[PDB]
Amino acid sequence: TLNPKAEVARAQAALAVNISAARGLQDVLRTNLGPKGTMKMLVSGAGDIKLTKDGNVLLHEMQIQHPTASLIAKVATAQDDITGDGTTSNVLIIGELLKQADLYISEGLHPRIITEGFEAAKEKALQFLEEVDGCVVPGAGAVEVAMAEALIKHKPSVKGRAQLGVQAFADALLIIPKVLAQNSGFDLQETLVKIQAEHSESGQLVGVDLNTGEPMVAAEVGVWDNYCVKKQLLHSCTVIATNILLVDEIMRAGM
Amino acid sequence: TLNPKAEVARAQAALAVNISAARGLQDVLRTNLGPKGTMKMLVSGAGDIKLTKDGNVLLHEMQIQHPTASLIAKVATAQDDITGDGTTSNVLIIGELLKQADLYISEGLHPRIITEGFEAAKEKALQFLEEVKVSREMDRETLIDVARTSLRTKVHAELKHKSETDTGPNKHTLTQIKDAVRDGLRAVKNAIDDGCVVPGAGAVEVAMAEALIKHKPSVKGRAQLGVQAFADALLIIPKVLAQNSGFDLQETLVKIQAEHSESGQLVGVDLNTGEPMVAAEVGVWDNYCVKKQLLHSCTVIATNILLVDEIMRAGM
Amino acid sequence: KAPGFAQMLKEGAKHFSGLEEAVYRNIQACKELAQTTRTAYGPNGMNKMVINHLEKLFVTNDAATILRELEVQHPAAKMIVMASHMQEQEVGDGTNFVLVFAGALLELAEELLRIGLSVSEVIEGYEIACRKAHEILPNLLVPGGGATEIELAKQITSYGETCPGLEQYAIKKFAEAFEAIPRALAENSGVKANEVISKLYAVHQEGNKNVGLDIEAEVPAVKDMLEAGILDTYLGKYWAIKLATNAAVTVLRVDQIIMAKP
Amino acid sequence: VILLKEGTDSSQGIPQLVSNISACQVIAEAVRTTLGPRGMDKLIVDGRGKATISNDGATILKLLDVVHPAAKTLVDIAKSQDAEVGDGTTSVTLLAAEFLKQVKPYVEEGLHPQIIIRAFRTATQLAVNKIKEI
Amino acid sequence: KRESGRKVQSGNINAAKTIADIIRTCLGPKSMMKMLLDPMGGIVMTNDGNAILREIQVQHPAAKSMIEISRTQDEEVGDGTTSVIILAGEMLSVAEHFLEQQMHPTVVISAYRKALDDMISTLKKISIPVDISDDPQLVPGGGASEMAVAHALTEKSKAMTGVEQWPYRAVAQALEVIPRTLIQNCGASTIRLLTSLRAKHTQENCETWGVNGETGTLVDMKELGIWEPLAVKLQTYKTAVETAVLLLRIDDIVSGH
Amino acid sequence: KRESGRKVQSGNINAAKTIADIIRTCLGPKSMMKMLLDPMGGIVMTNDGNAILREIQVQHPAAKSMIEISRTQDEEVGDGTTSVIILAGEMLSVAEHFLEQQMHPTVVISAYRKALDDMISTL
Amino acid sequence: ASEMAVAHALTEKSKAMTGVEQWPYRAVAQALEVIPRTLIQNCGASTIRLLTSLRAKHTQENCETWGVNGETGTLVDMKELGIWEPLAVKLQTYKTAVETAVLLLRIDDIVSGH
Ligand SMILES: Nc1ncnc2c1ncn2[C@@H]1O[C@H](COP(=O)(O)OP(=O)(O)O)[C@@H](O)[C@H]1O
Ligand SMILES: Nc1ncnc2c1ncn2[C@@H]1O[C@H](COP(=O)(O)OP(=O)(O)O)[C@@H](O)[C@H]1O
Ligand SMILES: Nc1ncnc2c1ncn2[C@@H]1O[C@H](COP(=O)(O)OP(=O)(O)O)[C@@H](O)[C@H]1O
Ligand SMILES: Nc1ncnc2c1ncn2[C@@H]1O[C@H](COP(=O)(O)OP(=O)(O)O)[C@@H](O)[C@H]1O
Ligand SMILES: Nc1ncnc2c1ncn2[C@@H]1O[C@H](COP(=O)(O)OP(=O)(O)O)[C@@H](O)[C@H]1O
Repeated sequence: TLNPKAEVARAQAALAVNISAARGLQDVLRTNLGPKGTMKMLVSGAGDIKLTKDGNVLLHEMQIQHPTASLIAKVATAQDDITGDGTTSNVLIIGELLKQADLYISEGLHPRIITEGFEAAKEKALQFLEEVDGCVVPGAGAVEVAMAEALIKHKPSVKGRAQLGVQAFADALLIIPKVLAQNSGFDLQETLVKIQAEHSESGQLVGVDLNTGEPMVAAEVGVWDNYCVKKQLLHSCTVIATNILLVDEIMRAGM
Repeated sequence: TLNPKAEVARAQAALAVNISAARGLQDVLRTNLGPKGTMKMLVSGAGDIKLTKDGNVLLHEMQIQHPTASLIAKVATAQDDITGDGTTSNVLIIGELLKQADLYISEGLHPRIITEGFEAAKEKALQFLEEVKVSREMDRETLIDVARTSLRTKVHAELKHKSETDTGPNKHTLTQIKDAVRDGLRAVKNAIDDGCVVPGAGAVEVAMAEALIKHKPSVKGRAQLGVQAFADALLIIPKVLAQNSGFDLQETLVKIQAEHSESGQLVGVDLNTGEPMVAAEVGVWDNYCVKKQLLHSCTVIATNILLVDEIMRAGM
Repeated sequence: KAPGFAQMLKEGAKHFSGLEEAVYRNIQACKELAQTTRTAYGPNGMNKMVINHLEKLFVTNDAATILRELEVQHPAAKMIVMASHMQEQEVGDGTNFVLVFAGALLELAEELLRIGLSVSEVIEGYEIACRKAHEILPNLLVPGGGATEIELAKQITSYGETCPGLEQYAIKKFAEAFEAIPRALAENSGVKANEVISKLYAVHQEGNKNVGLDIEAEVPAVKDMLEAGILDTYLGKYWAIKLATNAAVTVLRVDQIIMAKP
Repeated sequence: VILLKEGTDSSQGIPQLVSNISACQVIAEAVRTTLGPRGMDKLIVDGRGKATISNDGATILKLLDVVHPAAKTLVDIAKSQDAEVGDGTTSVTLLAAEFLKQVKPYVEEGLHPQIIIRAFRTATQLAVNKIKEI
Repeated sequence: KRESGRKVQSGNINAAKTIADIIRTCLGPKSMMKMLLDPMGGIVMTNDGNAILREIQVQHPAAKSMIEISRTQDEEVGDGTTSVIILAGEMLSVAEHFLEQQMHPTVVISAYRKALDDMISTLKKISIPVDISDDPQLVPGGGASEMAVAHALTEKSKAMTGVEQWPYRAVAQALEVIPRTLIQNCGASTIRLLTSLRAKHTQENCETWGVNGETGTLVDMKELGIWEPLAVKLQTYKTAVETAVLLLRIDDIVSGH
Repeated sequence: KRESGRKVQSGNINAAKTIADIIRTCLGPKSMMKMLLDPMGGIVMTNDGNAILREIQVQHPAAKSMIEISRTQDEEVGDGTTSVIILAGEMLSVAEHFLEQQMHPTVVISAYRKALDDMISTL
Repeated sequence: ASEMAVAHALTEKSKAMTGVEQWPYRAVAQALEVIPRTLIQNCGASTIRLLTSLRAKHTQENCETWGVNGETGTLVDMKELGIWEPLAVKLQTYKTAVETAVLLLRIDDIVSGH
């Protein structure tokens, strides 16, 4: 049942292809997150060399083989023009969101149910920023570690199965404090468990110390991010991770 | 780095070989869990047919091609010798324990850290089992609920020269009923000897999993990753009961998990309805030694298989 | 047929997997660059039968002429070659110092990465040792013949032994990188290099500074570079140790070579 | 994909020296039989088919123009001996290849090339001193 | 060269069914996306049924007729292009009668045309007027119109004496695809809700008890304003039946200039 | 048939090193397990260093010497046998000074025998 | 602890070892570190971080203590934890490792014949 010069993946393999591309693009850019992160080279072919950790230059100027990954590359061009930062971490959350979604989709869960959990967690995630553009927010993954604990302590209001999408959004935000521990040369699990276990009977921030690997209050050291960056990050990752999950089939338009 | 006429798997891929075998053996036996589960055939080759759901028979009498999976079959033999029940649920938890551990091992976590979490989750899960068990007196009304719960999992919900209901017409049918009676008698034996019984339909697994998640680290910080893996492993039992009954795997588990109140509340999977169901009210009761030996058997084998670093040929 | 190549999604470039040690491969391209010029180091340097692009035969031992005629296409090697071109600015010597020293820093870095030490921690040690070398070099015109390379290595090795933490591993290897230069002079003169290092360290242990390798085929002993009149320039060693470390650190900071298109 | 050579053929160490020693003996064999007055002749043919018969070592090397790198060293050295003197090109060509042949097994046994150079520079000056004295 | 016999009708079914299987999930508010790989690597994740088939180059003539009819539907009517192709493909996907039972196409066409006249008669009964001051006739969407019409044919087929009763009932079950895809995109159980959905139309009123495209559960169309026009459904069923009747009448695909 | 030259010492090192890499993780109270595929498809999940090497087939004679020396240890001392093979494999694993530096084994052996007298005194 | 304690003695004693034998003499000291390298690898703790700090303790503090805990993975004094092993087992374990390595190093030709 097919015509000549035509191909289409009717089953869920279209997601396995798009999910595999995001995981591959995740592993590439995660090494250049932060100051301790490594640099990427940009060979123009004619002999020119350009080193840069900026994710937008590694997505706008560089060429990508996978067609699906080129979509996420255009997103970084949009993320750069509005805020000017957060293009690398935007790609990590998309890969980890799609990674956690594949874990539940293999269990027979529909993709549309997962996207409804992201829209609920995203609206709760934005409200957490207002509690913690003259406004700034902490860094070192302190917001991600805090929003992850906040989303876990929040039940749905539309259906119960959206609880799984909220869990995927919670574990997806933790990739930033996870990657910062990898680039600094520290264990991924020890660093996250320390900052996540640190709790007190007061509003307390906590982040990753890139030099020591121990917890760190970002306010007591001078590590601050922007409000629009984290705001656009949640709105950007949720939109693209959603749309990539809604792709049911991949058809070649005469390729 | 090896001698001729031999082979060695040096890197961590040797562990993935054992995880893949348990995952495969999980998918084989999950279809015969509970009354609504399917049956498996045992073709002896000579021409004898045999149908049965007893996991001990599907592992002891059925020879397994994979070398690693034959080890778990020997444990099902040992599991059947003590309690006589839970061999199928033992393999499903082992398959999910090693499955959840691979998610963290791929992130660079050592196996020995995960196994220490299982030992902590076991003690917490073992203490919670003492609270859920019902030490009521064993009467004919109670043992009927135990015998029905044990016999439904081996018959067609209806039970030479006479019909099967004359307690059979065929040879294999008599062997199937002989196994169900021995499993039913041992189930009533355990409930009488061990006067305590526990609810069924995955109500204990759902309650213990909620207790482990509500348990901060006490032996090591990273040990909680194994506790989380142990929690998710226990939920495979209600998940499989929803699959075999033909209902959604996720809707069933989420409903029974949402049941919360300011009182003792243990709900299970209704195979005919799919909604939550208090297993103690409707008359579904499991033994205390069955769930007790599962935690002791699942943790030991899932631990030892994780500690396997290399697979060497001893002159093979 | 799956499983195909892992971590290959950018123009099908040769992306070495985690087992293939992508960092180890860019280092091998720099080690091969040193062997092409390690033999030309010193008064007994071996000549190179260079064939010009005009099919002209030239026999020379100059490093700048070897690299100018050797079309170096690997980018990881171009960085060290760019340091040699930057070496020509502010000084007109010490070119092979950049090739031999940087090749030893990267070659010795593999011994650290193989243990499991992070590349970001290796860079911090070389940057600390380079800053420490610039403080010791005034205390040493400076002696030549590998004399400063052993004393500067001896002074830096002691700093790493008393410095606790992980930076001592890369600081100690920074000292062993200096030993490659006497090893180059000894190998090009037909002498067991390990015997030269053993003697050069003994006389320096007794405080006999300004002692270098006695260039001789039938005498593997050592002599004083001051009495013989062999002397090197301070700025030649200063800018060489600086540019060589930046070239090595710049290569270590890179972990993946990716193609592009305008 | 990304390689260092990419057409740049290069070999180093003992195999390169041994390769040049054998290539130099080829130039010796081309002028080995022409040594002396009664030496055997050599027939050389150009591109046009014109023949050339001569037992002079200098005239033979001019017509060969061997493309091997190591062989060009002897030819340019022998050509200079012809321009300066016009005689002795065969003796210079044979002795050079013979100095290389005798030290060939020592080069294979791990003897450094630089130690060999100190012997030729030393033995040569002793020989030049013995000629003038005798 | 030339293809004739049952090979033609069996091929036109696979073609029209293949074109319909592509855009099954692009129906409703939960329209799943489709990734079209351009030859130059360009990708568009659009979810519009018109633009998808517009760019997909096909070779089968039957598939082109199924596409060109939807294009003509798009101009006369700005909606219902995706439903024409799904229904026309589902009406043709019932090949049990064409090959296994060897029913002539003229017998089925008599049944499809008879169902079309009855399908139209059933819509106008469940219609509802409009106060446009605030054809003025709407119908209950969300699968309610499909399941309502299917109940009428299943009851009307009981008095259908003849062999045409079997394909007459199959057209009714083919209309269930519209709530089937809407339930599939929501992620709910298709059989469980579609089973309970058909029971509601039997006992309760047929003008309501459709499907919720946003929630996934059943809901009445009086409480949710998903009321669609009447002319869109009439031209949708009329075009799907006339398109299915067209391709079934094709029994010989031949060349010639 | 036979082996000669530098291939022997580097070959004996890889054989002794390979036998030690098997039981590197069999040390301590948190020792790791090993999977031994029997010829009949069976498995033994032992974690004893003596039992593992006893059941493994070895082709190199250097491995037979390492194993036979471990058995002599068990007769005298039923403990610390796993430490012998690991140290013997690590002491031999330093092939930089052995071949790449072109040192003679007598130079290495004189240093290993000098350290042994110092290791004994320090203990 | 006994491995790291002995290794510090050789590394400090090799400073006065004039000759080429100092290099393999120090390599034997680094080989003793493999024993705690495996005890730390099994527990799962970081090998480089603890083994680095472990060697620093032997330099400053007394070498008779400050070993490694195989169960917990952290450092601990052997005076506080009864992991004390006999002397005859370690001396014979050290001689048999060196005597075995000296043996295989003395092999240069695997010959066949009877
Ligand atoms: N000195 C630092 N310490 C800890 N975290 C940092 C530091 N610098 C940057 N980060 C983290 O790295 C992330 C990425 O930062 P940046 O490189 O500016 O954006 P991008 O990676 O998108 O280019 C930020 O979310 C920030 O929290
Ligand atoms: N009537 C029932 N309703 C719900 N769950 C049941 C019922 N009967 C058995 N189960 C569940 O099936 C699981 C397996 O039971 P059983 O067949 O006795 O053991 P095994 O599968 O190991 O032979 C038990 O954990 C129990 O919770
Ligand atoms: N006569 C000599 N004796 C000993 N060492 C020398 C002698 N001449 C040069 N060297 C050493 O060789 C090294 C390289 O010298 P030079 O050739 O001038 O620089 P480059 O190799 O960069 O061109 C110097 O560091 C110097 O110590
Ligand atoms: N809000 C809604 N809730 C449920 N179903 C809807 C809703 N809106 C549209 N639909 C369904 O989607 C189908 C397609 O509608 P429409 O997009 O107008 O036509 P087309 O898809 O042909 O352009 C209709 O049959 C209708 O039943
Ligand atoms: N509780 C412990 N803590 C730390 N190290 C231990 C402990 N128990 C044993 N070891 C170490 O394990 C090594 C091997 O011990 P043992 O098993 O008795 O000998 P073998 O491995 O030869 O059978 C010993 O050298 C000892 O240092």
